[PDB]
Amino acid sequence: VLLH
Amino acid sequence: AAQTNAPWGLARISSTSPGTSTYYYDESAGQGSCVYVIDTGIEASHPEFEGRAQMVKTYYYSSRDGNGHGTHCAGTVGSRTYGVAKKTQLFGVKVLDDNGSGQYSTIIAGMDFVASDKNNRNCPKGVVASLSLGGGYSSSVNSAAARLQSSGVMVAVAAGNNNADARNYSPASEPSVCTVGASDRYDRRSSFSNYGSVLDIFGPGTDILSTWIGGSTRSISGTSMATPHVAGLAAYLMTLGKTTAASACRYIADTANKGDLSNIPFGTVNLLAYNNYQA
Ligand SMILES: [Ca+2]
Repeated sequence: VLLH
Repeated sequence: AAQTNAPWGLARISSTSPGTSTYYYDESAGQGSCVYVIDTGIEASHPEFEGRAQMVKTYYYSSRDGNGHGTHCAGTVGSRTYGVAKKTQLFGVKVLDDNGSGQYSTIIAGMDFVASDKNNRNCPKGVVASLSLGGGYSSSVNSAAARLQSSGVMVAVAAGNNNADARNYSPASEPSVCTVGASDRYDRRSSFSNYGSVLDIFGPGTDILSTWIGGSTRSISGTSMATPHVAGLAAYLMTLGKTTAASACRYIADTANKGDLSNIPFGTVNLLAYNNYQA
């Protein structure tokens, strides 16, 4: 559940 | 062994002071260990992996890294030029889509997968898993990370990049794993790095050069970049026989550079990953  | 003109982060983890440019490390280089990078995938064909990288599972239509992030993290773990553990074996598990997003149920499945899959692999020196991802608190996600760790895998997870207490994020907030914050080349906590009592250690995370898709390289920043430094260091120490998967995080904290970081909030560890190499 990112884009980290 | 010594790599001259190395990326700053590699140099930092083998020095007691900032500003050096040489990465000093034992030639064993994590050979015989295995690291699972649970992310957007890995471009296994990148020349920098020397055939030591392999995709083992995807939860999407393809096993290809169409993002770059996973390839970047993998490169910091174990690519020839940009990696901490230059002879380790890398396994890619694609739980994030090409936009770098993923549902918690998929991320959990990915962790459970690794716990089982490692039993089918030849990793005599040990197994590590690098999770450069996270979102809001979830007891289910924490539990999955705790299971992976319990199964005998050294689990390293990013603290997160909200400049906030990591207690509110997962799997960062699971106490049993190794939660990694980020620092910059001047030994300051990275401006975006989460902090808090749950952090175990810091690693280099600002302006990190590594592999990228299309057989390229690029510099990006994040606790996502710090995590693979610690995962690679663990693989390296396990190969040397200095610690095991169950105790690697504690060992890394115990042998860290202490008190060198600035802008660390009271209550957060002031510890920076260090390999203690002596020629
Ligand atoms: Ca911990």
